[PDB]
Amino acid sequence: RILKETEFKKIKVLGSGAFGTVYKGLWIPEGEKVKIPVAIKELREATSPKANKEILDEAYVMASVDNPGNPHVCRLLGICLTSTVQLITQLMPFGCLLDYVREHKDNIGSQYLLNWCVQIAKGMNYLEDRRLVHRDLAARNVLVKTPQHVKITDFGLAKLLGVPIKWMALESILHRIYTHQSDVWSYGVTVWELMTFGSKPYDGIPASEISSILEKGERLPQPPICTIDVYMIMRKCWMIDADSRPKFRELIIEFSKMARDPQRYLVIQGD
Ligand SMILES: *CCC(=O)N1CC(n2cc(-c3ccncc3)c(-c3cccc(NC(=O)c4cn(C5CC5)cn4)c3)n2)C1
Repeated sequence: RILKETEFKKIKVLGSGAFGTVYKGLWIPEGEKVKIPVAIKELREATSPKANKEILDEAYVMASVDNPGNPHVCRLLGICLTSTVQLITQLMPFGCLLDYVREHKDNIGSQYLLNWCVQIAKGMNYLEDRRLVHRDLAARNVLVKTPQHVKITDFGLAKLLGVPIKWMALESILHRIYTHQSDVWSYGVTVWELMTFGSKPYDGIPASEISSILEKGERLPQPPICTIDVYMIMRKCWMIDADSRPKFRELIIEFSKMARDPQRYLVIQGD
């Protein structure tokens, strides 16, 4: 869908960063009498070295991922090209999962945390089936539609417009190699962020020192709520050998087994 600036309106500002700005807005599709609540992401201008017609063609090839789609992967509703690129998707009212876990710390039970792990692995498995590599999986790029339904966003957005060292696999930090097995490493880091209720990975350690710390065998610590069964899964996502890391289909099954008896795998004061 190519959107005209008159089809949508930016009401409030939801987020802001170097990437650009996210707006909570409204969209009235052309020839329809309905107003759909959406989120508009206005990316930073002159970021990409590509023409508008080149970006548009590549985003149309990439949006083929909305077909047949997955419930745990965001659908790109529309794109609007002016001086900036504007991405329009359905509004996710609870924000990102990074903020959600930090704000509801003492109210999240083991059942929720394990279900989120399952849902993220389901969305990632789908992206792997469509052969699209995310490149930026993190708890900040997981959106909360409802506390029981989460979705992955910003997949392939970096590739579309030709740097999170603390979420990158060793081969991505050293050789800029981005496969589905490096997305597994990022997934392990993401799971650690949910398990620690939004802690920042390797806090204080400069990004410049991450690759040397990884080669010494140092990994993210074992979160207080994780039994060794859950920590071993994350620890396997951070292996040096990419092909030995688990697959998204194995992670869905492992975390589904854990979500069937959650108090056995996660120890939370409140369950
Ligand atoms: C919580 C951390 C934070 O501040 N972040 C900003 C970023 N974020 C949030 C949203 C969003 C908020 C509310 N409701 C929905 C989304 C977005 C966002 C907005 C619009 C569009 C997107 N992404 C895409 O449209 C898109 C397209 N692709 C592929 C075709 C290339 C991938 N993603 C995201 N961003 C989290």
